[PDB]
This record gives sequence, C-alpha cells and structure tokens, in this order.
Amino acid sequence: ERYENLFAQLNDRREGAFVPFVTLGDPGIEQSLKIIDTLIDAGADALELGVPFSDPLADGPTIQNANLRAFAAGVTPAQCFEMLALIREKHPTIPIGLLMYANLVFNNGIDAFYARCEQVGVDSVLVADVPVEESAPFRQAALRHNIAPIFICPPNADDDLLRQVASYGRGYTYLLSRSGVTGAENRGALPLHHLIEKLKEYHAAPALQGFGISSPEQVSAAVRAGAAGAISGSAIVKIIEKNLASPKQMLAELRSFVSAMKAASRA
Amino acid sequence: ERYENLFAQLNDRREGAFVPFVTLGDPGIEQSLKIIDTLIDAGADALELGVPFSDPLADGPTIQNANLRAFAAGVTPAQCFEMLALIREKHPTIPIGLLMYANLVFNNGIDAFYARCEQVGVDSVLVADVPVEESAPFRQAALRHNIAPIFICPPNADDDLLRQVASYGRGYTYLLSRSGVTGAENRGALPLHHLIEKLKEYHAAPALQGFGISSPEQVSAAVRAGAAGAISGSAIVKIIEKNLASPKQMLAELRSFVSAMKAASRA
Amino acid sequence: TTLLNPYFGEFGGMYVPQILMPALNQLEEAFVSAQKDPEFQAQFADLLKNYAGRPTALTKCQNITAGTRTTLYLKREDLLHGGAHKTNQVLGQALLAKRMGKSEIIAETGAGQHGVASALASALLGLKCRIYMGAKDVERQSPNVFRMRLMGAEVIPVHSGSATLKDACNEALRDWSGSYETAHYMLGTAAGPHPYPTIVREFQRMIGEETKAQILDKEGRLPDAVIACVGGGSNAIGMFADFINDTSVGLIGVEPGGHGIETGEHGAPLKHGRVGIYFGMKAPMMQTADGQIEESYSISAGLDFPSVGPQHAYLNSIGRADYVSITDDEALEAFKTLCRHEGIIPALESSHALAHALKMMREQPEKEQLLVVNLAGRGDKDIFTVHDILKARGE
Amino acid sequence: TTLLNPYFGEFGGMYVPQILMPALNQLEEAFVSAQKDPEFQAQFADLLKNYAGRPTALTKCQNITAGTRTTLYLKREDLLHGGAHKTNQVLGQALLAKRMGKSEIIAETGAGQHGVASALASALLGLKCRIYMGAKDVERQSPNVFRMRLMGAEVIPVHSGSATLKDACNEALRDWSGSYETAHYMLGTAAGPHPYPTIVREFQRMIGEETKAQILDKEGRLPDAVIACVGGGSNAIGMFADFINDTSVGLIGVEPGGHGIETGEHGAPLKHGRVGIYFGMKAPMMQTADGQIEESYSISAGLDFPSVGPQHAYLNSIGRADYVSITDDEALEAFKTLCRHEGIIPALESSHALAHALKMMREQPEKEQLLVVNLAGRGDKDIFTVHDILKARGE
Ligand SMILES: O=P(O)(O)OCCNS(=O)(=O)c1ccc(OC(F)(F)F)cc1
Ligand SMILES: O=P(O)(O)OCCNS(=O)(=O)c1ccc(OC(F)(F)F)cc1
Ligand SMILES: *Cc1c(COP(=O)(O)O)cnc(C)c1O
Ligand SMILES: *Cc1c(COP(=O)(O)O)cnc(C)c1O
Ligand SMILES: N[C@@H](Cc1c[nH]c2ccccc12)C(=O)O
Ligand SMILES: N[C@@H](Cc1c[nH]c2ccccc12)C(=O)O
Ligand SMILES: N[C@@H](Cc1c[nH]c2ccccc12)C(=O)O
Ligand SMILES: N[C@@H](Cc1c[nH]c2ccccc12)C(=O)O
Ligand SMILES: [Cl-]
Ligand SMILES: [Cl-]
Ligand SMILES: [Cl-]
Ligand SMILES: [Cl-]
Ligand SMILES: [Cl-]
Ligand SMILES: [Cl-]
Ligand SMILES: [Cl-]
Ligand SMILES: [Cl-]
Ligand SMILES: [Cl-]
Ligand SMILES: [Cl-]
Ligand SMILES: [Cl-]
Ligand SMILES: [Cl-]
Ligand SMILES: [Cl-]
Ligand SMILES: [Cl-]
Ligand SMILES: [Cl-]
Ligand SMILES: [Cl-]
Ligand SMILES: [Cl-]
Ligand SMILES: [Cl-]
Ligand SMILES: [Cl-]
Ligand SMILES: [Cl-]
Ligand SMILES: [Cl-]
Ligand SMILES: [Cl-]
Ligand SMILES: [Cl-]
Ligand SMILES: [Cl-]
Ligand SMILES: [Cl-]
Ligand SMILES: [Cl-]
Ligand SMILES: [Cl-]
Ligand SMILES: [Cl-]
Ligand SMILES: [Cl-]
Ligand SMILES: [Cl-]
Ligand SMILES: [Cl-]
Ligand SMILES: [Cl-]
Ligand SMILES: [Cl-]
Ligand SMILES: [Cl-]
Ligand SMILES: [Cl-]
Ligand SMILES: [Cl-]
Ligand SMILES: [Cl-]
Ligand SMILES: [Cl-]
Ligand SMILES: [Cl-]
Ligand SMILES: [Cl-]
Ligand SMILES: [Cl-]
Ligand SMILES: [Cl-]
Ligand SMILES: [Cl-]
Ligand SMILES: [Cl-]
Ligand SMILES: [Cl-]
Ligand SMILES: [Cl-]
Ligand SMILES: [Cs+]
Ligand SMILES: [Cs+]
Ligand SMILES: [Cs+]
Ligand SMILES: [Cs+]
Ligand SMILES: [Cs+]
Ligand SMILES: [Cs+]
Repeated sequence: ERYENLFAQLNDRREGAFVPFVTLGDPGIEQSLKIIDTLIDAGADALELGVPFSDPLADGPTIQNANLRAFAAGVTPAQCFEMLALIREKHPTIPIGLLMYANLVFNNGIDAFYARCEQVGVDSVLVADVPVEESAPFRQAALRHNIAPIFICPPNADDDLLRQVASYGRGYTYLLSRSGVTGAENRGALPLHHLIEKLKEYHAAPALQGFGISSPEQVSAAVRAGAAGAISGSAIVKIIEKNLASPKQMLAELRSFVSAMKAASRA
Repeated sequence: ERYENLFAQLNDRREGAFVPFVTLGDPGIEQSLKIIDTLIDAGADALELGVPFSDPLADGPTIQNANLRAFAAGVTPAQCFEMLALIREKHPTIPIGLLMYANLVFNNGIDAFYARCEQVGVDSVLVADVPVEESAPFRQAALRHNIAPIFICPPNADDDLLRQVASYGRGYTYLLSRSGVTGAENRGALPLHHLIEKLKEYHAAPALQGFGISSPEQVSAAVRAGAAGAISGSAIVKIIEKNLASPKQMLAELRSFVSAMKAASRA
Repeated sequence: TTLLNPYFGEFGGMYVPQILMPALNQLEEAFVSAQKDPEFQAQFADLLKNYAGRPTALTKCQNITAGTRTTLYLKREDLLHGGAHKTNQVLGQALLAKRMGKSEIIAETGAGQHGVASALASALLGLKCRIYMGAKDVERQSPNVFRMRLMGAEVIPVHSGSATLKDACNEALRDWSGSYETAHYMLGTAAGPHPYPTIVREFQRMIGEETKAQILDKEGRLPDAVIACVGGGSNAIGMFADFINDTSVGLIGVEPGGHGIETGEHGAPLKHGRVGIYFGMKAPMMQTADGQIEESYSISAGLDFPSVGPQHAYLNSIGRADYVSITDDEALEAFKTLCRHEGIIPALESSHALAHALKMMREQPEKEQLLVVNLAGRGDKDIFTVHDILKARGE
Repeated sequence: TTLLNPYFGEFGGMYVPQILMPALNQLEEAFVSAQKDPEFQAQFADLLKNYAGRPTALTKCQNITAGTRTTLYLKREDLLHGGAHKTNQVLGQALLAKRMGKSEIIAETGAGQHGVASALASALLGLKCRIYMGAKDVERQSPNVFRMRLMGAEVIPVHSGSATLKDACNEALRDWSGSYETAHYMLGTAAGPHPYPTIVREFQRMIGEETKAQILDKEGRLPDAVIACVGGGSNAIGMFADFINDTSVGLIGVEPGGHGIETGEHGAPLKHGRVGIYFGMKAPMMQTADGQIEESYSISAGLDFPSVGPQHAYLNSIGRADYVSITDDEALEAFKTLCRHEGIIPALESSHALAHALKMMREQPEKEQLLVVNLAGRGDKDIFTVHDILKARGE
C-alpha cells in the first residue's frame, strides 16, 4: 500500500521517485541509522536496503565492500531486522524494500522470513538470485504477508517475461539498465522506453530504473522515458566509502547528493 | 723379466712376495715419492701403483678417497709417468705394476700407452675394467712393449677362464680374494687353494692374492695355500689417510706395517 | 521454461539473477542439440582419445588386498592428460562454447586443477581463457597459477568475501552476467544452476561406462560397489552414472571429514550440512546458523568447498547412493599405503576414496567384495603437503 | 663368450671388471630366454596395458604448424604412468629380475626420474629397491627423492668423484660387483655394458611399434622423420627401432647443446665428444684431454650425462640416423610454444626434440613433411626451473 500511495502522490505532483540503496549496518549500526535518516531528510521517496550477505553475486565491488564493512562491524540479519523495525517506527509512510539473496530468505523458512518482514513493516522484497522461473514460493509467501515481490525486467526481456513480471509483481517493477552487476562505473547503454510502454500496457507495477544511475541527468532521463523513478546504490555507497574517516562530511555529502538527485525527479 | 727374476729369488728363499698398492701422487707428488721409497725400504717385493682416475669403479671408499686426494693436488697421468720414470731410475729390479682403468689406456692410443710404460720401465699393467673377453688389444700392445698383462682370476672362475688367464697372462696372476671392490673392511671368505693348484697345472704366471688383505696372518695364509704372495692396498692407503697431518708419523707407520706384512711372507 | 527438468527431486534448480537466465537457456539448448549431433560426438571422442588419452586403464591392486577377500581395481583417471578427470568435461564444454559461437572462456578454481584443465582446453581449441581464483588460493597454489599462465590464460585474484573458492565462483558469475553473449562459463564441477549438473555428468560418464566394460571383461560381472570422493560431485557422478540402473551395484561417495565431523572442520555438507540456496542451486551446504555460507576444510584443496552437486543429494535421499566421510589422517594413511604397495602416488582427493575402500576391506576381511575406486587424479601436486605433515610428526 | 654380439660396429662391448662378467652373462641368457617365453611376454603386456596405460596417444598438433606444410604428431609417453617413457623398460627389467630369482633392485639416477620409475616397479612387483644418486643431485631433486622414499625405496647419496650421475653409475656397479647373486642392476638407459643397450631397446620398442601403427591408420603412410632427444639413448632408440629397416623414414636424435657447442658447456658427445671407454662401453664421451670423464651440462637434468648409448653411435657412423643439437634457449622456446599452442607442458628433455622439429618446419615452411616427435615426458617437474629463468629475464 505504501508504494501505491507514494506513486499516486508523486503522480499528482508530476514527480519521479528517487530511491537510494545502502547496505544495512555499513559502516556500523549507529552510523547506518544516521545515514538512512539523512537520505530520507534530503528527499529519498523510498529506500532499498541490503542485508549483509557472504556471497552477493549480483553486486559489483562498491557494494561487495559495503557488505564487507558491515561484516567487519559484526552486523547480523537479526540486527538488521531490529534496525528495520526502528526505521519504520520513525517513518510511517516511506516504502522500505529489501535487497536479499535467496539463502537468507530460505535459511529459517521462507514463510517465517516474510512474516518477520511484515512484523517490522517492510514493504517489498527483491531476491536477487531468484529469477521468475523459481519465484513461486517467494512471491506466495510475500503476498501472504502483505509484502510486494519485486521482479526484474532485463533489457532483453521477451513478451512472455514482460507478461509474467507484470502479472506476478507488486509495488514496483525493477527496470534493469543493463547486463552485469551493480556499479556506478558502468552506465546503461540502451533506450528502455519500449519496455516501459509494454509494462504499462500489461498493468505492471510502476517501473523504477536501476543499475549504474549516478547522475541527475539519468534520473531526469528515467522520468522522461516514462519510468516512475530511479534507484541509485553504488553512487550513494561510494560516498560512505570515501568518508569513513569523517561521519560529519559523509552525512553532508550524502545530503547534497540525494538532494540533487531528488531535484532531478521533477518532471 | 723383473717378475720372473723376483719369483725365482723368492722361491730360493722360500718366501712369499709382499706387494703394496698406493695411488700415485696421493697426497701429493713429493710425499708420494717418499711414501713409495719407504714401502721399498721397509721390504716391499714389488709395487702396484694407481694412476688417479675420475671413475675408479673397482675401488671401495678408501681408494676412492686416495684418487680424490691426488686430484686435489692436481696430479695428472703425465705427472704420474714422470714419477714412474724416477721410481725406476732409483730402483733397478723391483717389479712395478700399474693399476689402470680402460679410458686412460685408450685415451691417446692403446699402443702409445704401453710404449710409454716400456719407456719409463713399468713391468705390468692391470686394467681393472677390461675382462679377458675384451682383453685382446690391451694384452697384444702390452706384450709388444715387454709389459706383462695382468689377468684376474675370480673365486668363481670356471675351467675355461682358468685356461685363458693361464695362457694369456704374464708376470703374475691376480687371485681375487672375493667379490665386490677394493677395501680392508671386507675380508675374503673362501679357500682358494683349489684355484691356485689349477693355475699351477696350467702353467699360469705365479698367483698373488689381492683384495681385503690387511693383516700378517692373511699374508702367511696366502703363502700356505700355495700362492706366490699377497697384495695389500686399502690397509696401506688408510695409513696415509690417517696421517695426512703428520708426514713423519705417516712414514713411520707405513714402515712398521710393511715390515710386519713382509715378515709374514716367510714360509 | 526449459527442455530438461532443472531439479533432481527437491535439489538443484536455477537460482541465478534474471539477467543470466537467457545464458542458461542457450547453454541447455546447445547441449541438448550437441547430444544428438554425430559430428559433435565424433569431435569429442577424437579429443578424448587422441589428445587426452582415453580409454584409461583399470588397474588391479593385488598387494594392497592380499590376505582378504576384497578384489580392488582403480580406474586410472590419474593417467588422463592433465593428471585428473577434469580434462574430460572441459573438452566437452569447450566444444559447446564453439558450438554457440563463443571465443572466450570464464572459469573458477580453488585448488587450481580446474583452472589448469580450463586453460589447456582453451589453448588447444583457440579460446581466450580467464580464470578467477580466490586471492588466498592464488597465494597457496603458485605452481598451478604458473601452469595456467604458461598456457596463456589470464588468472585474476579475487579479494572479495573470504577470498577463496566460493568467492571465485561468485566472481565468475558476475563476469558472465555481463559477457555471456561472447563468453562461456566453464563451471568446474557437477553443481551450480541447471544445466551444469547435467552437462558435467554427461561429459564425465565415460568413466563409469569404460569401468563397466573393463570390469565385465576382467571379472565377468559388475562390481559390488564403486567408490569416489565428492568435492563438488563430478568425478563421482561420472563413475556412478552408467551404474545407476544397475541396482545391485553400490554407489559410495566419500566427503572429506577434515579434522573430524565433530570438530566442524570438514567439507561434508551432504551428510553434515544443511540445505540452502547458493551458487545457483538448492543443495546441502555448510552455513552459519543465520545462513551465511561457511568456510569448509580439508587437507585436500580439491575437496574444500561448502556445498555439493544436487544429483548426489537426490541419490542420497532416495537411498540409491550412500555417502560417508574420511578424515585427513585416514586419507594420509591411504596415500602412503598406495605409494608403498602399488607404486602409485594418488591425489589426496582420491586418497579419501581409497581410504574408505581400505576400511571396507579391513573391517570385514572375510567378506567377498569386488570394489572399484575412481582414482580421479595423481598426487605429485601433494607431495609437499604430505612431506610437511610427516615432518611435523617426525616420521 | 655371449649369445648375442655385444657390439654395434665398433661401439659397445662389456668393459666391466672380471667379477661382473657372470652377472652380465646371466642377464643376457635370461633376456634371450624371456624373449622366447609367451608367459613372460603376456605378463609384460599386462603390466604395460593395465598398470602403465599403454597404448599411448598419438596427438596431432595443428595449432603449432598452422600455415606451413608440416604435419606434426606427438607420441604421448608423457601420459604413461610415472609421466615418462622410463616406466616401460623398468617393468620389463623387474620381470627379468624375478625370472632370475632375484628379490632386490639396484638403480642409478641423476634427474631422479629413473629412480622414481625403478621404485614404482619395485613397489608393484615386491622387490627391495636401493637407488644411488650423486649427492649434488640429491640436493637439487628433493621432490623426486621424496617420491622414491614414499614408494619404499632406499635412496643412497654418493659423495665420491663429482657427486653426480656418473658417480652414481659407478656406485651402482660397485654394489652389483658384490651382490649380483641376489640383486639385479636396473640400468636406466640404453647404454652401459652389453646386454643393457639391447635389453633397454627391446623393452622400449613398443613406442615406435605403436607410432608406426598409429601413423599408418591416421595418415596412410610412414612418417618422413621421427625425432627424439638423446640423454643416454633409451626413448630415442625405443622410437627408432621399429623404423630402422624402413629406410625412407628419417631417424633424428637431438643432443643437448647447453649454452652452445662452442662454449664446451653441453651434453652432446655423439657429435662433439671423443670416443672413450667408460661405464662398461666403448662410446663417444665428453672427456678431458688426458682422458678423465668430463662434466656434462644441460638446462635439463635428464639429458645431462657425458656419454651416449652405443647403438646411436653406430647408427650415426653408418648414416642410418642423423644427430643434431638444440641449445637451452631453443629448448625453452619450444617448451613455452607447446604450453601456449597445444595445452601440453612438455619435459624440458622432450622440448629439445620439439625444438628441432619446430626448426625443421620454420626453416622450410613450404616443405611437405610428416614428422613425429617422441614426447617422452611431461614437464610439471620443470616449471620451477622455467619460472626461475623467465623471472631472471624479467618476462
Ligand atoms: O546503482 P547501482 O548500479 O549500485 O545499482 C543499485 C542496485 N541496488 S538494488 O538493491 O536496487 C539491486 C537490485 C537488483 C539486483 O540484482 C538483480 F537484478 F539481480 F536482482 C541487485 C541490487
Ligand atoms: O687391499 P685392497 O682390498 O684395497 O685391494 C688392493 C687392490 N689394489 S690393486 O691395484 O691390486 C687392484 C687390482 C684389481 C682391481 O680390480 C679388478 F679386480 F677389477 F681388476 C682393483 C685394484
Ligand atoms: C577436482 C577433483 C576432485 C573434486 O571435484 P569433483 O567435481 O568432486 O570430482 C576430486 N578428485 C580430484 C583428483 C580432482 O581433480
Ligand atoms: C630419462 C629421460 C630422457 C633421457 O634419457 P634417455 O635414455 O635418453 O631417453 C629424455 N626424456 C625424458 C622425458 C626422460 O624421462
Ligand atoms: N551492452 C549493453 C546492452 C546489451 C547488449 N546485449 C544485452 C543483453 C542483455 C542486457 C543488455 C544487453 C549491456 O550489456 O547492458
Ligand atoms: N660371499 C663371498 C663368497 C662368494 C659367494 N659367491 C661368490 C661369487 C663370486 C665371488 C665370490 C663369491 C664373496 O662375495 O666373495
Ligand atoms: N577446487 C578444485 C575443484 C573445483 C573446481 N570448481 C569447483 C566448484 C565446486 C567444488 C569444487 C570445485 C579446482 O579448482 O580444481
Ligand atoms: N638422469 C635421468 C636419466 C638417466 C638415468 N640413468 C642414466 C644413465 C645415463 C644417462 C641418463 C640416465 C634420470 O635419472 O632419470
Ligand atoms: Cl536537504
Ligand atoms: Cl538497532
Ligand atoms: Cl530472518
Ligand atoms: Cl512461475
Ligand atoms: Cl502470467
Ligand atoms: Cl558490471
Ligand atoms: Cl556491463
Ligand atoms: Cl528495448
Ligand atoms: Cl513526463
Ligand atoms: Cl724397516
Ligand atoms: Cl716427479
Ligand atoms: Cl699416457
Ligand atoms: Cl680373447
Ligand atoms: Cl687359451
Ligand atoms: Cl666390497
Ligand atoms: Cl663383498
Ligand atoms: Cl675354489
Ligand atoms: Cl709353502
Ligand atoms: Cl529429493
Ligand atoms: Cl521442485
Ligand atoms: Cl551422446
Ligand atoms: Cl550418443
Ligand atoms: Cl603447493
Ligand atoms: Cl612457481
Ligand atoms: Cl608465462
Ligand atoms: Cl577488498
Ligand atoms: Cl554396450
Ligand atoms: Cl572372466
Ligand atoms: Cl554447517
Ligand atoms: Cl538464526
Ligand atoms: Cl535410482
Ligand atoms: Cl573413525
Ligand atoms: Cl662403427
Ligand atoms: Cl669389435
Ligand atoms: Cl618378443
Ligand atoms: Cl615376441
Ligand atoms: Cl626442482
Ligand atoms: Cl619435498
Ligand atoms: Cl616416506
Ligand atoms: Cl668424500
Ligand atoms: Cl603388423
Ligand atoms: Cl588415411
Ligand atoms: Cl669433451
Ligand atoms: Cl693428453
Ligand atoms: Cl640400417
Ligand atoms: Cl643456432
Ligand atoms: Cs501488478
Ligand atoms: Cs703364462
Ligand atoms: Cs585379495
Ligand atoms: Cs564438499
Ligand atoms: Cs600444417
Ligand atoms: Cs648426453
């Protein structure tokens, strides 16, 4: 419901959504909570939040290193769920989506995972190593617990995939910029407006473009192409990495960056 | 002729021959010449003299080390032949036999080797790695140059071998004490009187027993069994090895040893 | 949608990012096509015979079983070009890469053997080869790294995660996620997402097929059991496959018990792990209580991986195959035994299989049994490791 | 008196102490008898196939000859158990030892490969094995020394003379001189006193026999030339023997040229030495002006010996075989070439043979020629040596 409400409100304001990604507990629990509050205060419309995992095989080096920093700080999934409960306790309406890998969801039972997400007030879950072909028990558990299952629409999607993602997804449809893994160092190289149009025809959840978004012009480009908004991860995380030695400068630079990226969503 | 004369004289004195072996130039040329004069003065009846060779494969460690000492002193075959000329120039009648390996004899021509032996006054040559089966060019060159070819009679000799050694040999017949290689550490374990008798039947050159002879009782035993005498190498060389640090004590101990061994030949 | 079932019972599947699904579909189609193609099969047979040296010997080991009622044969994959069974499947995967029009190979390696096998096939067949290897593994496997580089492969250290084999597996898939139009991922075992467990089995099944012909010729009957170690599952499934329908034949897989199961320092997920989802498959793995992938351990690097191929988990669940463990010390003893009694230096991996056979014999020396151990590799690579252990023991 | 001629023309013979002549006569008789004995031949064939892995592949090397009119095959003795051709003849000599009722083996080794082959045959066949090795060689071949010891052989350092291979050869004969009633001397090449050059040839002749069958099958004609390196002569005579009467087939032997013939630092006595008498034979050797046996040199330890088997000297003298040399640098280049173009790591020994074939091809790239190189060993053992040279060069 939080996504539906957000998109309706943004629609009324003719705005795109700007959605940052960070790793929970990077570089520690306390600084991570401050990071996330800063992202919100600076204009994030929703969040994508990673639980540290040993084998993040959809992530490039920037987010590999974020996972490693969280592990160095001793961050566990249980602590991440404590963090999520507190985040929701602070912010009533912002959509909170998790970026998971399958083993963390499967570990103590798929159903129990999504039940915990519901209890803490998460809104969506994207499981990066579960394609639509394997999605059935994840999407079922999600919907039973009022969690939106997030599906990936790759640049090379055929019609059947578009129809499946449109049908099974909720919250938003993830519109992949390009092949490869997360990272600000590689920009998408393909126009996606055709996929965006087909998704709308099939009544899919609104599209957010993600992968390699690091600049205001890319946010504006996403909106201009018909997407509902854009996700940025590595660019955000790089600011953390760069500023580990100065939490104050870190938060300042995060604020400036998110503010600029959100400004670009006007359109 | 020197062997024939020696054996006739010893026969008249009812004596065996005592024959030491040393490596020429061990531990150096000058000390080697003094060693050899000491052996003679102390009662050696004849000499067996080794030319240092890189690969003395019929010799145990004692004489391996003698070869190495001569090489460390830079002793060459040419220098050995200079030594032999001087030895003969000092001692008119003592039989001088060389212990050679085939490559040194073959190196500058077999014929030229034996011609040089004749020129310096050598009396016999034993080529340790040439069996009777391969002996023809060596024995022919020897006889052309008035050198006795020395043949080996092993403990396991059959009748044909006895007949060959008797027929082709001159000077003395080498009566091997045992299998294996030179060394005082291994004593012969077989009675040889039968071979000695067969050699006499076939008019062979007089037998000298060699290998592992290190004690007066073995000299006396050789004579008692009917041999014309005994050769001792490793026992002599050990005295050199033991006394490298004192040339004076070396010569004293060589004298005492040879004197005792020669005394044992009375019989 | 696939041509073949991606699962063996509940195990297996295709747990990859959406971006990679076309890569897996393409590979599955190309495999199914190749398996019907006489030209492909002839090219593969030609490489296996004239380049790799197939068929491999089946050696009867009489000294090691003297005074018992065990007859033991060793299937000599140690004699294959490369000195391990891996050469068989890398040749077939290289041909599939060519079939699909690809000119580049990506491979992961831990111990380095798969890296070497990938590099040699790539050199022979004119493919560019890049190999990912955890930085800790690069540090400890200088000889194999050098071998890969001699054969013109690029070897890329991986510093992420735990800097070991699982991290190399991740990096290989990361690369493939962005390069599959031009590059084939030459996965090194019968694990990972469908169709790799299927392809690797089929490209190793000559091991068991030859073994069956050779044992019939020599003994006039099938073996009572065939025994293979299990690192990811390739040599074992290659020995097992042709015997699966011969239900009188025991199929015994040997996982590394390391310092002992009870110590937690082992590599035996099939029997002592917990099912999870990782490296594209649902399979037993070694993991923390909260689902992080754990550090495995074995004296043998070839066996040191925290999961296992899905067909093994399936054959176990239905009771067609039995899985056991052997500790470092048992493996070492079997290594020393084979060297001294048969003049064969086995891979420490293979020493685990032999160790279990020796236990079957020793425990019940009056039981008539005809056993085959898959001797999947030679152990020249292991003599330093063994030297160092024996020295510390003062042997 | 002997059953067979101990000479090949003027070369060879039996230059041993008288004490050893019965040992040689016994061995010659036992060999002649064995060669007529179907039971012996069947036992030998059984070991060669089921234990050693014969027949060995004949590999066509297409990448390395692309754009020339050379067709090059490699006879893959590198795939034999032990990783070199030596295994063939040690199996046959071990059977002869048993035939004669002996339970002990004596062997010499330099590089250590013959020591390993002797130890493995001895382990398999239940013979006690003692190996002599020059102390300098023991120091530089720790891996092989350890392999010998794993297989239960005694390894005895030799400190006499130059403490290298010739000194080990001497020590082996010294021991045999005193032990031949109970021990067989398993000489490691086709050299030494009769009957060893004959026996070693006959126990290696399957190399050329198989090559002939394989080339006829694949090409429908005999090769234009067969090429093998020459250390003491065994792999080369094994490849050559079956082609001797096929006078259209070139027989090319490659001696190590070391730093270059002109430097005197080489191991090429057949073409650059001087006939002498040593190690029981009249043969070309490297020697000082006054007839001391000289120090040989090659980058490859397997080739580093100051003499050569008598049949090679004979085949040379009558012009049936041609002998050439290859330097360290040419061998190294061929080593690197094979690794990169064919995915095969050759023994540095074998790299000399390949280097000459590459020269035949490169010098005359439009000449139609069908060549076989005897790839007598694999080169895993050499990767440290190669690494260290390439590093010093900054490659
Ligand atoms: O800005 P970038 O390039 O770092 O990308 C941000 C990615 N963060 S995320 O949580 O949306 C995200 C979304 C999907 C991912 O993989 C998948 F597509 F396979 F599912 C991985 C991360
Ligand atoms: O006293 P030992 O045991 O050292 O023996 C003395 C030996 N010195 S020698 O010159 O007679 C001598 C005689 C024969 C030799 O070998 C051969 F029989 F093969 F020909 C070696 C040395
Ligand atoms: C690679 C290897 C293994 C382990 O891998 P599998 O895929 O389980 O076979 C075992 N033994 C040897 C010799 C290997 O090379
Ligand atoms: C032993 C060896 C040689 C040299 O010895 P030969 O008797 O001349 O064959 C050459 N190549 C290899 C691979 C060897 O193992
Ligand atoms: N090269 C671009 C576009 C592209 C080509 N082929 C693709 C297949 C899938 C996704 C994207 C692509 C990319 O990798 O993103
Ligand atoms: N054992 C003694 C006696 C002996 C047995 N067999 C032999 C053969 C040859 C010479 C001597 C022997 C020796 O070696 O001398
Ligand atoms: N570590 C071994 C075997 C191996 C390769 N890939 C694997 C994947 C999983 C398990 C084991 C492996 C090697 O690299 O040679
Ligand atoms: N040095 C090599 C080959 C060898 C053995 N014996 C020899 C005798 C002569 C020449 C070479 C050899 C090895 O020991 O493996
Ligand atoms: Cl702000
Ligand atoms: Cl918290
Ligand atoms: Cl949880
Ligand atoms: Cl579905
Ligand atoms: Cl649908
Ligand atoms: Cl990427
Ligand atoms: Cl990309
Ligand atoms: Cl598009
Ligand atoms: Cl718009
Ligand atoms: Cl006196
Ligand atoms: Cl002088
Ligand atoms: Cl001279
Ligand atoms: Cl004669
Ligand atoms: Cl006569
Ligand atoms: Cl002795
Ligand atoms: Cl003895
Ligand atoms: Cl007698
Ligand atoms: Cl008397
Ligand atoms: Cl199941
Ligand atoms: Cl299922
Ligand atoms: Cl098929
Ligand atoms: Cl088929
Ligand atoms: Cl190592
Ligand atoms: Cl190295
Ligand atoms: Cl290189
Ligand atoms: Cl890092
Ligand atoms: Cl069939
Ligand atoms: Cl039968
Ligand atoms: Cl676990
Ligand atoms: Cl938990
Ligand atoms: Cl079944
Ligand atoms: Cl136990
Ligand atoms: Cl001739
Ligand atoms: Cl002749
Ligand atoms: Cl025959
Ligand atoms: Cl025959
Ligand atoms: Cl080395
Ligand atoms: Cl070692
Ligand atoms: Cl040992
Ligand atoms: Cl010494
Ligand atoms: Cl025929
Ligand atoms: Cl043809
Ligand atoms: Cl010379
Ligand atoms: Cl001279
Ligand atoms: Cl001829
Ligand atoms: Cl040149
Ligand atoms: Cs929808
Ligand atoms: Cs006489
Ligand atoms: Cs048995
Ligand atoms: Cs494992
Ligand atoms: Cs060609
Ligand atoms: Cs040589």
